[PDB]
Amino acid sequence: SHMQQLPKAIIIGVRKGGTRALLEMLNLHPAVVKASQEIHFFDNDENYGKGIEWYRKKMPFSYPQQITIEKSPAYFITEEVPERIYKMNSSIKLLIIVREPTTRAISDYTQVLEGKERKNKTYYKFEKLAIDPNTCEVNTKYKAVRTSIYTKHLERWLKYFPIEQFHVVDGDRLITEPLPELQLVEKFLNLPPRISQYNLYFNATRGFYCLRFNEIFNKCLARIHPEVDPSVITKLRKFFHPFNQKFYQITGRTLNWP
Ligand SMILES: Nc1ncnc2c1ncn2[C@@H]1O[C@H](COP(=O)(O)O)[C@@H](OP(=O)(O)O)[C@H]1O
Repeated sequence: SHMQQLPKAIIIGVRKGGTRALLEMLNLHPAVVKASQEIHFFDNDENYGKGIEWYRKKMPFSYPQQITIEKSPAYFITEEVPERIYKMNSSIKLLIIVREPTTRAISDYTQVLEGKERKNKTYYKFEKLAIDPNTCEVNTKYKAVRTSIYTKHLERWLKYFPIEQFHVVDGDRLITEPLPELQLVEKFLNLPPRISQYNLYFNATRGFYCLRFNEIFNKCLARIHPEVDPSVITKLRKFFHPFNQKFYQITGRTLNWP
C-alpha cells in the first residue's frame, strides 16, 4: 500500500523555463508526490549502470493511486536519455515547460555567469557569446541559444514517443496566470481538479506567485538579468521565429512569442 514507485510523469525540460516552479505547484495536488531533488539517472552512465531498481529506491514512498513526478531539466538536451526512458516505460508521460526563447537564453546565460563570479572567474557579455563577431549573425554553437531551439530537441524525443504523450506548459503564462496551465496538466495526468486559486497568491515583492498550503503555511521558490542590446534581442527573435512556428505546429499550442 505504501511503496516507492517509478515516476509516471517526468518534467524533462526546459532549464530556465520554470521546471522547479511547475513541480512545486503540481505538488499542491493531493495525488502528486515529487521526487526530492534531481537524481540524474538517465543522463549519467555511472548511475544508469546501477539499474532501474536503484532509481526506484531513490523515489519517495507513495500510495497506489498516486503519481510520482521527477524533474530533470538536463534530460531535454542529453542525446541518450530518450531511448533509455523509452526502454524503462514506453507509455510514460512527459512534461515540457518553455518560455520565450530569447528570454530563456538570457536566463540560461545569467545562471552560468553567476556560477563563474561565485568562483571569481571571468566571462563575456551575452552579446559576445550569442552573436558571431564577424558575420554579426546568431551563434548557433552557443548552448544557451541551441537549448532555446525547442523544435530541434523535441524532434529527437518524437523518435521514441508519440506527440500524445507530451504536454507543453506555457512558462510565460505560468508566471503571470498559473491556474489555467496547472489545470491542463491535471487533465493531461488524468487527475481530478484539486488545485485552486486559494493555493496561489501573488507576491508583489518577489514579483512572482507563491504557494499557500494550509492556513499558516506559505511557500515561495528559491535572478537579476543583464540588459541586452535591443539590436541583439531583435536578431535573436527573428532567428527563433521560424523554429517557434514549427514548435506551435508540432505541439498544437501557439505560445505567441515575439
Ligand atoms: N513562482 C515562480 N517563482 C520563481 N520563479 C518562477 C516562478 N514561476 C516561474 N518562474 C521562472 O522559473 C525560472 C527558473 O526555471 P528552472 O527552475 O527550470 O531553472 C525563473 O527564471 P529567472 O530566474 O530567469 O526569472 C523564473 O522566471
